[PDB]
Amino acid sequence: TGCVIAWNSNKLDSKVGGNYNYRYRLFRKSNLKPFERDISTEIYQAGN
Amino acid sequence: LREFVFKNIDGYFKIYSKHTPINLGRDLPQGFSALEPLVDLPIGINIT
Amino acid sequence: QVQLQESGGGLVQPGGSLRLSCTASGIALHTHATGWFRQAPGKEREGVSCISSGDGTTYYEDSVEGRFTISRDNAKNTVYLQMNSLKLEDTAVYYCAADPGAVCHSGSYYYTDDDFYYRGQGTQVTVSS
Amino acid sequence: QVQLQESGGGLVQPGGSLRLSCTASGIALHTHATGWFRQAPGKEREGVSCISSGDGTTYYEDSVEGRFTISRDNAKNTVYLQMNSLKLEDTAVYYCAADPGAVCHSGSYYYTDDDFYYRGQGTQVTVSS
Repeated sequence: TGCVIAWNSNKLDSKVGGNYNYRYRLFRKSNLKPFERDISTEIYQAGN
Repeated sequence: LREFVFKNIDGYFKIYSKHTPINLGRDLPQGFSALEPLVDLPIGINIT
Repeated sequence: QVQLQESGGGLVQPGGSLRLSCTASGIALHTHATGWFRQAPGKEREGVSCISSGDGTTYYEDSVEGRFTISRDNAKNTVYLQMNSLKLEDTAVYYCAADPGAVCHSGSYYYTDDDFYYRGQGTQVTVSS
Repeated sequence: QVQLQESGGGLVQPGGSLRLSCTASGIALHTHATGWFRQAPGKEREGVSCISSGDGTTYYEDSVEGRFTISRDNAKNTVYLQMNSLKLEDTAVYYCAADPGAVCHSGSYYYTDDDFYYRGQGTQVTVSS
Protein backbone atom coordinates (compact mmCIF):
# COMPACT_ATOMS: atom_id res chain seq x y z
CA THR A 1 0.00 0.00 0.00
CA GLY A 2 1.71 3.15 -1.23
CA CYS A 3 2.96 5.00 -4.28
CA VAL A 4 6.14 5.21 -6.37
CA ILE A 5 7.45 8.51 -7.76
CA ALA A 6 10.20 8.85 -10.37
CA TRP A 7 11.66 11.67 -12.43
CA ASN A 8 14.60 11.91 -14.81
CA SER A 9 17.78 13.61 -13.58
CA ASN A 10 20.15 13.53 -16.55
CA LYS A 11 20.88 17.22 -15.93
CA LEU A 12 22.20 16.89 -12.36
CA ASP A 13 23.84 13.46 -11.83
CA SER A 14 25.46 12.65 -15.19
CA LYS A 15 28.93 14.33 -15.50
CA VAL A 16 30.83 14.11 -18.80
CA GLY A 17 33.20 11.40 -17.61
CA GLY A 18 30.32 9.36 -16.24
CA ASN A 19 29.26 9.14 -12.60
CA TYR A 20 30.78 6.13 -10.82
CA ASN A 21 29.77 6.70 -7.18
CA TYR A 22 26.47 4.89 -7.80
CA ARG A 23 26.54 1.24 -6.75
CA TYR A 24 24.35 -1.82 -6.60
CA ARG A 25 24.69 -5.43 -5.47
CA LEU A 26 24.31 -7.85 -8.39
CA PHE A 27 25.83 -11.01 -6.87
CA ARG A 28 24.24 -12.11 -3.60
CA LYS A 29 23.75 -15.49 -1.94
CA SER A 30 20.17 -15.10 -0.69
CA ASN A 31 17.15 -13.00 -1.60
CA LEU A 32 16.47 -10.34 1.02
CA LYS A 33 13.19 -9.98 2.87
CA PRO A 34 11.25 -6.74 2.25
CA PHE A 35 12.52 -3.56 3.95
CA GLU A 36 16.12 -4.72 4.39
CA ARG A 37 19.51 -3.19 3.62
CA ASP A 38 22.84 -4.89 2.85
CA ILE A 39 25.91 -2.64 3.15
CA SER A 40 28.44 -5.39 3.91
CA THR A 41 31.17 -6.38 1.46
CA GLU A 42 32.29 -10.00 1.06
CA ILE A 43 33.83 -12.09 -1.70
CA TYR A 44 31.29 -13.92 -3.85
CA GLN A 45 31.57 -17.72 -3.80
CA ALA A 46 30.79 -18.09 -7.49
CA GLY A 47 32.60 -21.41 -7.94
CA ASN A 48 33.99 -24.35 -5.98
CA LEU B 1 10.20 -7.44 40.58
CA ARG B 2 10.49 -6.11 37.04
CA GLU B 3 9.14 -7.82 33.91
CA PHE B 4 9.81 -6.84 30.29
CA VAL B 5 9.17 -8.14 26.77
CA PHE B 6 11.41 -7.18 23.82
CA LYS B 7 10.22 -7.90 20.27
CA ASN B 8 11.46 -7.19 16.74
CA ILE B 9 8.98 -7.23 13.84
CA ASP B 10 9.24 -5.21 10.58
CA GLY B 11 11.79 -2.82 12.08
CA TYR B 12 9.59 -1.76 14.99
CA PHE B 13 10.92 -2.07 18.54
CA LYS B 14 8.50 -2.33 21.46
CA ILE B 15 8.82 -2.30 25.24
CA TYR B 16 6.44 -4.24 27.46
CA SER B 17 6.87 -3.78 31.19
CA LYS B 18 5.18 -4.09 34.56
CA HIS B 19 6.34 -3.00 38.02
CA THR B 20 4.92 -4.90 40.97
CA PRO B 21 6.45 -4.90 44.47
CA ILE B 22 4.91 -8.16 45.75
CA ASN B 23 7.03 -11.31 45.56
CA LEU B 24 7.22 -12.59 49.20
CA GLY B 25 9.67 -15.45 49.81
CA ARG B 26 9.30 -16.92 46.31
CA ASP B 27 11.53 -15.50 43.59
CA LEU B 28 8.91 -16.42 40.94
CA PRO B 29 5.66 -16.11 42.90
CA GLN B 30 2.24 -17.42 41.96
CA GLY B 31 -0.19 -15.02 40.36
CA PHE B 32 -1.20 -13.48 37.06
CA SER B 33 -0.54 -9.97 35.74
CA ALA B 34 -0.51 -8.37 32.30
CA LEU B 35 2.29 -6.09 31.10
CA GLU B 36 1.79 -2.37 30.52
CA PRO B 37 3.27 -0.96 27.28
CA LEU B 38 5.48 2.04 28.01
CA VAL B 39 7.61 3.45 25.16
CA ASP B 40 7.70 2.85 21.39
CA LEU B 41 11.06 2.76 19.58
CA PRO B 42 11.46 3.13 15.80
CA ILE B 43 14.92 1.94 14.68
CA GLY B 44 14.64 -0.49 11.77
CA ILE B 45 17.69 -2.71 12.32
CA ASN B 46 17.88 -6.49 12.70
CA ILE B 47 19.09 -8.15 15.90
CA THR B 48 20.86 -11.52 16.03
CA GLN C 1 2.40 39.68 -30.23
CA VAL C 2 4.59 37.60 -27.90
CA GLN C 3 8.01 39.16 -27.25
CA LEU C 4 11.17 37.41 -26.04
CA GLN C 5 13.37 39.85 -24.12
CA GLU C 6 17.09 39.36 -23.49
CA SER C 7 19.33 40.85 -20.81
CA GLY C 8 23.06 40.61 -20.18
CA GLY C 9 26.18 40.88 -22.29
CA GLY C 10 28.68 43.69 -22.58
CA LEU C 11 32.44 44.01 -22.23
CA VAL C 12 33.93 41.06 -20.33
CA GLN C 13 37.58 40.10 -19.96
CA PRO C 14 38.69 36.71 -21.34
CA GLY C 15 38.47 34.12 -18.59
CA GLY C 16 35.45 35.86 -17.06
CA SER C 17 31.86 34.77 -16.58
CA LEU C 18 28.43 36.07 -17.59
CA ARG C 19 24.76 35.10 -17.27
CA LEU C 20 22.50 35.87 -20.23
CA SER C 21 18.77 35.77 -19.50
CA CYS C 22 15.83 35.41 -21.89
CA THR C 23 12.30 36.03 -20.62
CA ALA C 24 9.07 35.18 -22.45
CA SER C 25 6.29 37.75 -22.16
CA GLY C 26 3.29 36.08 -23.80
CA ILE C 27 4.14 32.37 -23.93
CA ALA C 28 5.29 30.31 -20.95
CA LEU C 29 8.25 27.99 -20.52
CA HIS C 30 8.26 24.18 -19.82
CA THR C 31 5.92 23.90 -22.88
CA HIS C 32 8.18 25.16 -25.69
CA ALA C 33 11.74 24.21 -26.57
CA THR C 34 14.12 27.13 -26.08
CA GLY C 35 17.41 27.53 -27.91
CA TRP C 36 20.20 30.07 -28.14
CA PHE C 37 21.78 31.14 -31.42
CA ARG C 38 24.94 33.17 -32.00
CA GLN C 39 25.82 35.37 -34.98
CA ALA C 40 29.31 36.83 -35.67
CA PRO C 41 30.21 39.64 -38.09
CA GLY C 42 31.16 38.22 -41.47
CA LYS C 43 29.86 34.75 -40.55
CA GLU C 44 26.60 32.80 -40.51
CA ARG C 45 24.48 32.23 -37.41
CA GLU C 46 25.10 29.10 -35.33
CA GLY C 47 23.22 27.75 -32.32
CA VAL C 48 24.52 27.53 -28.77
CA SER C 49 22.31 25.33 -26.58
CA CYS C 50 18.77 23.99 -26.29
CA ILE C 51 16.28 22.76 -23.69
CA SER C 52 13.23 20.74 -24.77
CA SER C 53 9.71 21.04 -23.36
CA GLY C 54 9.16 18.32 -20.74
CA ASP C 55 11.87 18.41 -18.06
CA GLY C 56 14.30 19.25 -20.84
CA THR C 57 17.44 17.49 -22.01
CA THR C 58 20.21 20.04 -22.49
CA TYR C 59 21.90 19.93 -25.90
CA TYR C 60 25.13 21.77 -26.70
CA GLU C 61 27.29 22.36 -29.76
CA ASP C 62 30.73 20.90 -30.44
CA SER C 63 32.69 24.10 -29.74
CA VAL C 64 30.87 24.99 -26.50
CA GLU C 65 30.99 21.67 -24.63
CA GLY C 66 32.18 21.73 -21.02
CA ARG C 67 32.15 25.54 -20.70
CA PHE C 68 28.65 26.91 -21.35
CA THR C 69 25.66 25.80 -19.30
CA ILE C 70 21.90 26.31 -19.65
CA SER C 71 19.11 26.29 -17.07
CA ARG C 72 15.40 27.12 -17.03
CA ASP C 73 13.53 28.68 -14.09
CA ASN C 74 9.76 28.29 -14.40
CA ALA C 75 9.11 30.45 -11.33
CA LYS C 76 10.40 33.57 -13.11
CA ASN C 77 9.68 32.05 -16.58
CA THR C 78 13.28 32.79 -17.60
CA VAL C 79 15.99 30.76 -19.33
CA TYR C 80 19.57 31.39 -18.18
CA LEU C 81 22.75 30.82 -20.21
CA GLN C 82 25.97 30.69 -18.17
CA MET C 83 29.16 31.85 -19.90
CA ASN C 84 32.24 30.36 -18.21
CA SER C 85 35.87 30.41 -19.45
CA LEU C 86 35.42 32.73 -22.42
CA LYS C 87 38.07 32.74 -25.14
CA LEU C 88 38.65 35.56 -27.63
CA GLU C 89 36.69 34.28 -30.66
CA ASP C 90 33.14 34.62 -29.24
CA THR C 91 32.87 38.41 -29.76
CA ALA C 92 29.40 38.35 -31.29
CA VAL C 93 25.65 38.83 -30.76
CA TYR C 94 23.36 36.28 -29.09
CA TYR C 95 19.66 35.61 -29.69
CA CYS C 96 17.13 33.50 -27.80
CA ALA C 97 14.31 31.68 -29.58
CA ALA C 98 11.48 29.28 -28.80
CA ASP C 99 9.52 26.69 -30.77
CA PRO C 100 6.46 24.61 -29.79
CA GLY C 101 7.04 20.96 -28.97
CA ALA C 102 10.19 19.01 -28.17
CA VAL C 103 12.03 19.95 -31.35
CA CYS C 104 15.74 19.68 -30.43
CA HIS C 105 17.15 16.28 -31.52
CA SER C 106 14.09 14.08 -31.92
CA GLY C 107 15.24 11.81 -34.73
CA SER C 108 17.63 12.88 -37.49
CA TYR C 109 17.07 16.58 -36.78
CA TYR C 110 19.11 19.10 -34.82
CA TYR C 111 18.58 22.74 -33.85
CA THR C 112 21.33 24.07 -36.20
CA ASP C 113 18.53 24.49 -38.77
CA ASP C 114 17.13 27.91 -37.81
CA ASP C 115 13.36 27.66 -38.30
CA PHE C 116 12.09 28.83 -34.91
CA TYR C 117 8.95 30.96 -34.86
CA TYR C 118 9.53 33.29 -31.90
CA ARG C 119 12.69 35.42 -32.06
CA GLY C 120 14.41 38.20 -30.13
CA GLN C 121 16.42 41.38 -30.49
CA GLY C 122 19.66 39.90 -29.14
CA THR C 123 22.48 41.18 -26.94
CA GLN C 124 26.13 41.86 -27.74
CA VAL C 125 28.90 39.99 -25.89
CA THR C 126 32.42 41.33 -26.42
CA VAL C 127 35.77 40.06 -25.14
CA SER C 128 38.80 42.33 -25.52
CA SER C 129 41.94 43.43 -23.71
CA GLN D 1 42.34 -4.22 -6.81
CA VAL D 2 41.00 -5.20 -10.25
CA GLN D 3 43.64 -6.14 -12.83
CA LEU D 4 43.14 -7.09 -16.49
CA GLN D 5 45.73 -9.37 -18.11
CA GLU D 6 46.37 -9.95 -21.81
CA SER D 7 48.04 -12.97 -23.40
CA GLY D 8 49.08 -13.48 -27.01
CA GLY D 9 50.87 -11.32 -29.56
CA GLY D 10 54.33 -11.63 -31.03
CA LEU D 11 55.74 -11.98 -34.55
CA VAL D 12 53.07 -13.27 -36.95
CA GLN D 13 53.34 -13.49 -40.73
CA PRO D 14 51.00 -11.43 -42.94
CA GLY D 15 48.03 -13.55 -43.92
CA GLY D 16 48.23 -15.37 -40.58
CA SER D 17 45.86 -15.81 -37.66
CA LEU D 18 46.11 -15.25 -33.92
CA ARG D 19 44.02 -15.31 -30.73
CA LEU D 20 44.50 -12.60 -28.10
CA SER D 21 42.93 -13.26 -24.70
CA CYS D 22 42.04 -10.84 -21.92
CA THR D 23 41.11 -12.07 -18.44
CA ALA D 24 39.72 -10.09 -15.50
CA SER D 25 40.89 -10.92 -11.98
CA GLY D 26 38.64 -8.87 -9.70
CA ILE D 27 35.53 -8.08 -11.75
CA ALA D 28 33.53 -10.65 -13.71
CA LEU D 29 32.29 -10.63 -17.29
CA HIS D 30 28.67 -10.73 -18.64
CA THR D 31 27.98 -7.66 -16.45
CA HIS D 32 30.54 -5.24 -17.90
CA ALA D 33 31.24 -4.15 -21.48
CA THR D 34 34.64 -5.12 -22.87
CA GLY D 35 36.43 -3.42 -25.76
CA TRP D 36 39.79 -3.56 -27.50
CA PHE D 37 41.89 -0.51 -28.38
CA ARG D 38 45.02 -0.60 -30.54
CA GLN D 39 47.88 1.90 -30.68
CA ALA D 40 50.81 2.23 -33.07
CA PRO D 41 53.78 4.63 -32.99
CA GLY D 42 53.15 7.84 -34.91
CA LYS D 43 49.37 7.78 -34.42
CA GLU D 44 46.71 7.96 -31.71
CA ARG D 45 44.83 5.01 -30.25
CA GLU D 46 41.80 3.62 -32.10
CA GLY D 47 39.28 1.03 -30.94
CA VAL D 48 38.83 -2.41 -32.46
CA SER D 49 35.73 -4.20 -31.15
CA CYS D 50 33.35 -4.41 -28.20
CA ILE D 51 30.95 -6.74 -26.41
CA SER D 52 28.05 -5.37 -24.35
CA SER D 53 26.87 -6.67 -20.98
CA GLY D 54 23.87 -8.92 -21.64
CA ASP D 55 24.21 -11.62 -24.33
CA GLY D 56 26.51 -9.40 -26.38
CA THR D 57 26.04 -7.30 -29.50
CA THR D 58 29.34 -7.32 -31.39
CA TYR D 59 30.36 -3.97 -32.89
CA TYR D 60 33.32 -3.64 -35.24
CA GLU D 61 35.20 -0.70 -36.71
CA ASP D 62 35.40 0.24 -40.38
CA SER D 63 38.96 -1.00 -40.99
CA VAL D 64 38.45 -4.36 -39.26
CA GLU D 65 35.04 -5.46 -40.58
CA GLY D 66 34.75 -9.04 -41.81
CA ARG D 67 38.29 -10.01 -40.72
CA PHE D 68 38.30 -9.72 -36.91
CA THR D 69 35.96 -11.59 -34.57
CA ILE D 70 35.32 -11.20 -30.84
CA SER D 71 33.94 -13.76 -28.38
CA ARG D 72 33.41 -14.00 -24.63
CA ASP D 73 33.63 -17.18 -22.55
CA ASN D 74 32.10 -16.90 -19.07
CA ALA D 75 33.28 -20.43 -18.22
CA LYS D 76 36.85 -19.06 -18.14
CA ASN D 77 35.88 -15.36 -17.68
CA THR D 78 37.98 -14.54 -20.74
CA VAL D 79 37.34 -12.39 -23.82
CA TYR D 80 38.96 -13.63 -27.04
CA LEU D 81 39.93 -11.51 -30.05
CA GLN D 82 40.48 -13.72 -33.10
CA MET D 83 42.25 -11.86 -35.90
CA ASN D 84 42.86 -13.42 -39.32
CA SER D 85 44.35 -12.33 -42.67
CA LEU D 86 46.55 -9.59 -41.24
CA LYS D 87 47.91 -6.85 -43.48
CA LEU D 88 51.18 -4.98 -42.98
CA GLU D 89 49.53 -1.94 -41.33
CA ASP D 90 48.28 -3.96 -38.33
CA THR D 91 51.58 -3.77 -36.39
CA ALA D 92 50.39 -2.41 -33.05
CA VAL D 93 49.99 -2.88 -29.30
CA TYR D 94 46.54 -3.98 -28.13
CA TYR D 95 44.82 -3.14 -24.85
CA CYS D 96 41.69 -4.71 -23.39
CA ALA D 97 39.42 -2.46 -21.35
CA ALA D 98 36.27 -3.00 -19.29
CA ASP D 99 33.59 -0.42 -18.56
CA PRO D 100 30.47 -0.51 -16.36
CA GLY D 101 27.11 -0.87 -18.06
CA ALA D 102 26.20 -1.53 -21.68
CA VAL D 103 28.38 1.35 -22.78
CA CYS D 104 28.96 0.37 -26.43
CA HIS D 105 26.34 2.08 -28.65
CA SER D 106 23.62 2.98 -26.17
CA GLY D 107 21.78 6.06 -27.39
CA SER D 108 23.82 8.62 -29.33
CA TYR D 109 27.05 7.52 -27.59
CA TYR D 110 29.65 5.19 -29.07
CA TYR D 111 32.83 3.63 -27.71
CA THR D 112 35.30 5.57 -29.90
CA ASP D 113 35.73 7.95 -26.96
CA ASP D 114 38.38 6.19 -24.85
CA ASP D 115 37.06 6.72 -21.32
CA PHE D 116 36.89 3.17 -19.96
CA TYR D 117 37.38 2.79 -16.22
CA TYR D 118 39.61 -0.32 -16.29
CA ARG D 119 42.71 -0.61 -18.47
CA GLY D 120 45.57 -3.02 -19.15
CA GLN D 121 49.23 -3.18 -20.11
CA GLY D 122 48.59 -4.49 -23.63
CA THR D 123 50.52 -6.88 -25.86
CA GLN D 124 52.51 -6.12 -29.02
CA VAL D 125 51.77 -7.82 -32.34
CA THR D 126 54.10 -7.42 -35.33
CA VAL D 127 53.58 -8.38 -38.97
CA SER D 128 56.76 -8.40 -41.05
CA SER D 129 58.71 -10.43 -43.59
